Amino acid sequence: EVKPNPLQDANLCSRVFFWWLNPLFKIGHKRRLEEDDMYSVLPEDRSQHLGEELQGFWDKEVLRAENDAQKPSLTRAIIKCYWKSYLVLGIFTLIEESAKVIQPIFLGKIINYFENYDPMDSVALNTAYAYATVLTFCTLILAILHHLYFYHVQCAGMRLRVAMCHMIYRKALRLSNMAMGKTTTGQIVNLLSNDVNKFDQVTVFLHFLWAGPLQAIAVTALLWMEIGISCLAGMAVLIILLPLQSCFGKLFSSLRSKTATFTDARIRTMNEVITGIRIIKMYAWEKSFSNLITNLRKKEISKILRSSCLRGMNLASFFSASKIIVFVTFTTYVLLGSVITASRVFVAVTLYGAVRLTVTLFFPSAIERVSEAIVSIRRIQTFLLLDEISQRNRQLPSDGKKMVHVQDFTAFWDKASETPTLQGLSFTVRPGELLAVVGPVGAGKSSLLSAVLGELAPSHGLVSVHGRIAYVSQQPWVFSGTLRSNILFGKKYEKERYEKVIKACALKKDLQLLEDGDLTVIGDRGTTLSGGQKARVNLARAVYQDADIYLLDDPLSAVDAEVSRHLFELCICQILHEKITILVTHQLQYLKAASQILILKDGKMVQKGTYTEGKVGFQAYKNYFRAGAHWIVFIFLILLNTAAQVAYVLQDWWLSYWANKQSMLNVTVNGGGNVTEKLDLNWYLGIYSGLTVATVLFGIARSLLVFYVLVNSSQTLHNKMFESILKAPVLFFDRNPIGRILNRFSKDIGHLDDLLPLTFLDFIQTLLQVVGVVSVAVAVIPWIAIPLVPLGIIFIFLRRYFLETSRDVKRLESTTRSPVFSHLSSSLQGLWTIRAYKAEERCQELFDAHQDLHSEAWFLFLTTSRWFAVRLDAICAMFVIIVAFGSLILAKTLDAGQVGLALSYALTLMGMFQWCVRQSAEVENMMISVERVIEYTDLEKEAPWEYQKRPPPAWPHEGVIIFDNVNFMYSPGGPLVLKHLTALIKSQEKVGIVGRTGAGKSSLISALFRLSEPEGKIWIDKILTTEIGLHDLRKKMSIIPQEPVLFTGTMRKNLDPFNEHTDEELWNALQEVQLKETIEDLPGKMDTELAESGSNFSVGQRQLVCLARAILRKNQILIIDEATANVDPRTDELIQKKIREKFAHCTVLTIAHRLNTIIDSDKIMVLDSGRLKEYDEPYVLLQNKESLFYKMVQQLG
Ligand SMILES: C[C@@H]1CC[C@@]2(OC1)O[C@H]1C[C@H]3[C@@H]4CC=C5C[C@@H](OCCC(CO)CO)CC[C@]5(C)[C@H]4CC[C@]3(C)[C@H]1[C@@H]2C
Ligand SMILES: C[C@@H]1CC[C@@]2(OC1)O[C@H]1C[C@H]3[C@@H]4CC=C5C[C@@H](OCCC(CO)CO)CC[C@]5(C)[C@H]4CC[C@]3(C)[C@H]1[C@@H]2C
Ligand SMILES: C[C@@H]1CC[C@@]2(OC1)O[C@H]1C[C@H]3[C@@H]4CC=C5C[C@@H](OCCC(CO)CO)CC[C@]5(C)[C@H]4CC[C@]3(C)[C@H]1[C@@H]2C
Ligand SMILES: C[C@@H]1CC[C@@]2(OC1)O[C@H]1C[C@H]3[C@@H]4CC=C5C[C@@H](OCCC(CO)CO)CC[C@]5(C)[C@H]4CC[C@]3(C)[C@H]1[C@@H]2C
Ligand SMILES: C[C@@H]1CC[C@@]2(OC1)O[C@H]1C[C@H]3[C@@H]4CC=C5C[C@@H](OCCC(CO)CO)CC[C@]5(C)[C@H]4CC[C@]3(C)[C@H]1[C@@H]2C
Ligand SMILES: C[C@@H]1CC[C@@]2(OC1)O[C@H]1C[C@H]3[C@@H]4CC=C5C[C@@H](OCCC(CO)CO)CC[C@]5(C)[C@H]4CC[C@]3(C)[C@H]1[C@@H]2C
Ligand SMILES: C[C@@H]1CC[C@@]2(OC1)O[C@H]1C[C@H]3[C@@H]4CC=C5C[C@@H](OCCC(CO)CO)CC[C@]5(C)[C@H]4CC[C@]3(C)[C@H]1[C@@H]2C
Ligand SMILES: C[C@@H]1CC[C@@]2(OC1)O[C@H]1C[C@H]3[C@@H]4CC=C5C[C@@H](OCCC(CO)CO)CC[C@]5(C)[C@H]4CC[C@]3(C)[C@H]1[C@@H]2C
Ligand SMILES: Nc1ncnc2c1ncn2[C@@H]1O[C@H](COP(=O)(O)OP(=O)(O)NP(=O)(O)O)[C@@H](O)[C@H]1O
Ligand SMILES: CCCCCCCCCCCCCCCC(=O)O
Ligand SMILES: [Mg+2]
Repeated sequence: EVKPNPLQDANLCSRVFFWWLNPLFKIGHKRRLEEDDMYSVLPEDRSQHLGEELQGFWDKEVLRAENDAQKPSLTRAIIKCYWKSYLVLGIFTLIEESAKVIQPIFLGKIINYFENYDPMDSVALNTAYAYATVLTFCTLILAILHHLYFYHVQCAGMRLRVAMCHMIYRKALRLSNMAMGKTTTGQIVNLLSNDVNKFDQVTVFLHFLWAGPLQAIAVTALLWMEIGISCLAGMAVLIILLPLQSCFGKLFSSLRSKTATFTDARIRTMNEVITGIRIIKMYAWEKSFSNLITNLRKKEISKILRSSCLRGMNLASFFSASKIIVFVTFTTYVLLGSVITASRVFVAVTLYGAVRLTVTLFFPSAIERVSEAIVSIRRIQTFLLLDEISQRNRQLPSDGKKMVHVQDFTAFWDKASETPTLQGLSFTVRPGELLAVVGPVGAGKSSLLSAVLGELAPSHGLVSVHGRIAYVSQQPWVFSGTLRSNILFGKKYEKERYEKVIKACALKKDLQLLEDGDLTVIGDRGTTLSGGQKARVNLARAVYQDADIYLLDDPLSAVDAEVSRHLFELCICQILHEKITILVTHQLQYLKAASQILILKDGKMVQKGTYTEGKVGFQAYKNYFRAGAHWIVFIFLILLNTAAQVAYVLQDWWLSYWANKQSMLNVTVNGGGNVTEKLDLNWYLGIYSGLTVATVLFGIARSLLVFYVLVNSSQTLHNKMFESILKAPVLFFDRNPIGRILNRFSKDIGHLDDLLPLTFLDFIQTLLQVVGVVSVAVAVIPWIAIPLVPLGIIFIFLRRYFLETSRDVKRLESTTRSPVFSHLSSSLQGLWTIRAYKAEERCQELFDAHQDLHSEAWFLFLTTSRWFAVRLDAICAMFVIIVAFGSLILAKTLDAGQVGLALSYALTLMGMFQWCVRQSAEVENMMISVERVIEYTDLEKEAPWEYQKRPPPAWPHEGVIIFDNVNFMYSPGGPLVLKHLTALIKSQEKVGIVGRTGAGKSSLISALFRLSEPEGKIWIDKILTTEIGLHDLRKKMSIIPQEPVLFTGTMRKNLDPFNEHTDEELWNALQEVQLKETIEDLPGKMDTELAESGSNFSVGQRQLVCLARAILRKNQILIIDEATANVDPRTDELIQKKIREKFAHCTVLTIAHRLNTIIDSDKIMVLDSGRLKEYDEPYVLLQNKESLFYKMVQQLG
């Protein structure tokens, strides 16, 4: 019933033109696409079939290698599998290359006809028409057959990829444990993600490995047959283009490295900025972080400027290579005494363009892709050859075999380690007896769990595992999918047993709270689940399996204790009355009701024992370029672009003019050929050389200027955004995840620094080239303007009618790439249960289904891309037809030069248009980074850091803070946390504030700190908080928070980032915190490097450095926010003593809920309804004659 692939019933014509894809677009144009408008993968392309056939090939290869005692080669298997299906595409590649080379010959023939133009000779006209028809027939063959063949090549690559992914998943299912000892799940996921991806690219260019050279050779021959030895010179510089380009890349690569580290450091520091944004804000350390990040950004910007200059030079050289080659070869041609003509020059130009495109783009990319594919295949081969677990012997006919006995088996997980890790495995569990092994984390519990051939193949001893085994992992796991699949695990829909097990597990309430029930799919990354639910579903799966050996492992620990007891009573006593029920227990009641007890000692046990014993508008472009540079520079840049394109075209135009003038000179010299007037080679050669030099210079200048202005725009935008976010209020950080901001600062800026300038420059270059070709065609033949207007218009519509669909399918592809990997990870996470249930084929089928869906997405993406390419290339071919045939129509008003030039540029148009449209789409969809960047640059700010009031230095003279009608309001439009606060705090008063749990306390401290908006009256030392700049209040305000976060870098910055305190004071402070000896032994000393967030430093040391910073602040009044809430008692008491004596002169405010912190405080503010009607002291009510103090006194002492 699933919609079959329409390609199955499509004829040859529809397949060539991708006509059958039309309905999908008609759907896509109307509504957003989904996975139900999909197309099923062809039956021969399903993951299972490719996996099976490649497994057969690989096994045959391995057997052959073992026969002759050789190392098996994965590449040999791949070749032996796919050479038959690839040689046909190679043959077609030969055909396409032959057509591409042969087209310029007919171009020369038609130009020759134009050269010998006799209007009366109709036979010449007919021959010219035939040559034009052959030329356009070859052009059409290229135009459409190339796209069909490209789709088939990409499909072959996708087939290789899907087969390799199936291979990897199957091996991972059979993969061993010394693999986990050596490799990690991350490595396997990386193999499945990146290493296999290369196979989807190499096959694109693989045939060029033989097509590239051969074609070039043929081209060379052709060129000789037209211009002789001169051609060699041109080829020479083309060959010179190969190593130097590579050389550039090497330097580029080096520069890339020197950027990345800086960038990494940059982002790392900024992570510490975003993660501890509140800490930085209340510490007034924004300036130091800003300076550090600015230095890092400046170094990175210098490096990327160098890299972009090199890249622009390379791009301009690639763009001007054709002009360089043509100029060199025809200069050598001219000084060799030969005379130029339009036919020969334009034949040489076209051949040189084609062979240069091939050699400089397809061949190097082909070589690089082949090398990458070889590397990935080597890695996959190493993974496959990795040893797997010995195949567990198939369960022999259980002739009353439900008895397990291990006779003092001794083996270790790491047999290399001769230490007796696991030994004395001597036990016997009979049918119906449950061995509730007990012991406090006695090393060896996993072995008892792994007693059913986990990793304990009997080296010396006996193992009698017989029957079906149900196993529960230490961490219960569920794969992505519906619950029904987990419960069944391939068993039949036994509805009676299903309802019995679902009611036995007491999952009815879970289903009721669940929005859909047993049909519910696993939530996003398993978020909508809990450990208790996972344990319950694992138990339900095991009980529904109805195996013989029920091997459990702490299933009832995860679920609540009482519910665990209900499940034990309902299941173990009744359901598991007659089962093999070995279970490791941590609760006494479980082994109290056990049938067999076992006290386990490390290694050998002591004894058995008994229990008793998104479309970006023009505004984005305008803002981006305005941030770029002044509009005068923009005008200069567009003028430079126009000049570069004009010179590029006028070089060939001057060649044509030379040819035409020489033709007229030859006509004149034919009558009376005795003077033999020679055209002045000095004048023409000098003009030609000047034109090509101007082309090179303008191309280089334009590339460099575009790169410079775009990188400057990126730098300015980054600086503006950083300044904006550093001035953003905390509410913005609360309303946005840290990961989101880090992603915006990392990926978008990386785009704007690496890809956006390159892509924009390439798009501008190729668009200018296309406009140049169109303008040449129009200028040579004005009438071509008449049919050009509809054509382009059609294109525009086509673009829309494609883009509105393409994005959708692109999205689909992404949304189907993620699940596959996850399944593998899940298959790796719960692999133990998979081997326990002998259900490897089920997970294999699940993986095949997932990856078949992904193959549907890939097939749709490939097909829609090819459809758009076919239509637009048909537009190009129609344009070429128009140019050539209109030229033949108006042959009475044209010369050789202009027709040659126009036809050559029309021939060039195709690939240029392809690249221009693709680059335009890339730029458009990739400017969303710029749009988000701009949105970030225009977020709401707060009060300026520095005001103009400038309160006098040492402003907290007495620290008399007065509150008057403080109605704090947290978030605009949100709830009002605090109202009418009139606290009257005097100088040198230790107030142990308390109330409203922790939310009200946090609101109060934020309001006091001006961190939020303090709606109320605050006289901090008789000065309003409003009339003080933010930073000015921030500095002289000491606070020790609950979280002592540390920043990577040097110690000295951590104690003093602004570096205004002499080292002796730092040593005195370190002595006060009793850490002088701790830093003295550190090799880095004051310049000590710190691990990620001070990992090596302990939490006690973190609070120590925090209170050392507080000491260095020397602020008269201090805030303490739950310093010793969950810290070790030794650190608790040392910190308490530090506050007691080292802060005996400061008006501290202890904002914490801890009893010890508040008892010492002389004053505690009592608030009821915000109005203190009873003007008294707490001491008259501290003797439990109130409500709250009664609670603390009774409960907590
Ligand atoms: C990539 C490089 C581009 C430049 C270059 O190498 C390859 O291109 C080659 C062409 C060679 C010349 C070809 C023919 C003649 C024959 C004779 O003069 C004509 C006599 C006349 C009688 O009727 C014809 O037979 C004298 C020698 C001369 C001029 C050659 C000299 C070397 C030249 C210039 C070579 C030069 C170094
Ligand atoms: C990538 C590389 C860039 C450099 C380069 O190759 C390709 O560019 C080529 C240009 C060649 C010269 C062109 C013309 C002639 C004249 C000829 O005789 C003329 C005599 C007299 C009456 O005929 C003239 O009025 C002798 C040979 C000479 C000087 C060539 C030498 C090789 C040169 C320098 C080649 C050089 C190695
Ligand atoms: C900043 C921008 C730089 C480019 C540009 O704008 C400004 O500068 C302009 C100069 C123009 C050229 C001036 C002279 C001629 C010669 C003539 O050829 C007749 C041959 C024969 C016929 O009988 C004579 O007897 C016509 C063509 C050509 C090359 C012009 C082409 C267009 C050009 C390149 C314009 C171009 C748009
Ligand atoms: C943008 C770039 C700069 C301009 C340019 O390239 C593009 O545009 C081209 C226009 C060309 C000229 C057009 C017409 C004539 C015909 C005839 O006029 C003899 C007059 C003389 C004797 O009677 C009077 O004393 C001789 C040739 C001449 C002047 C051309 C020369 C080359 C020129 C200047 C080219 C020049 C390099
Ligand atoms: C942007 C870059 C600036 C430098 C540059 O590239 C572009 O600018 C180009 C201009 C070229 C000259 C143009 C005209 C002539 C006159 C000719 O003789 C005339 C004789 C008689 C007419 O028949 C006089 O009435 C001899 C050659 C010469 C001087 C050219 C030499 C090369 C030059 C200098 C080129 C140079 C490499
Ligand atoms: C945005 C882009 C800026 C650059 C650019 O595109 C747009 O601006 C265009 C101006 C074009 C020239 C205009 C006129 C002519 C004369 C004509 O020759 C005789 C014609 C007729 C006489 O009877 C029939 O033969 C053909 C050649 C030439 C020089 C054009 C060359 C291409 C040029 C340089 C184009 C160039 C690529
Ligand atoms: C980017 C844009 C692409 C299009 C375009 O701009 C740039 O490219 C320019 C080239 C121009 C042509 C150059 C030479 C001539 C020869 C002249 O000879 C008159 C002889 C006699 C009989 O008419 C007079 O009575 C007639 C006019 C013509 C064909 C021009 C037409 C306009 C054209 C097509 C321009 C057009 C607007
Ligand atoms: C070279 C090839 C020629 C044929 C073709 O590919 C390229 O050209 C494409 C253009 C597409 C149409 C664009 C817009 C509309 C919108 C809406 O109707 C609006 C009607 C209204 C417009 O002014 C008044 O008429 C319904 C869909 C429709 C007609 C598209 C249908 C598919 C078409 C015909 C495509 C077709 C396969
Ligand atoms: N992968 C392994 N590599 C080496 N030794 C292993 C491995 N797995 C198990 N062992 C051996 O078995 C012990 C496993 O520790 P153990 O405390 O039994 O884990 P557990 O069964 O997960 N216990 P718990 O999670 O506390 O209920 C090790 O200390 C080794 O003696
Ligand atoms: C002359 C060749 C131009 C090719 C470069 C692409 C030009 C695109 C012109 C249309 C701009 C976008 C119009 C709306 C469609 C969209 O949202 O992409
Ligand atoms: Mg254990």
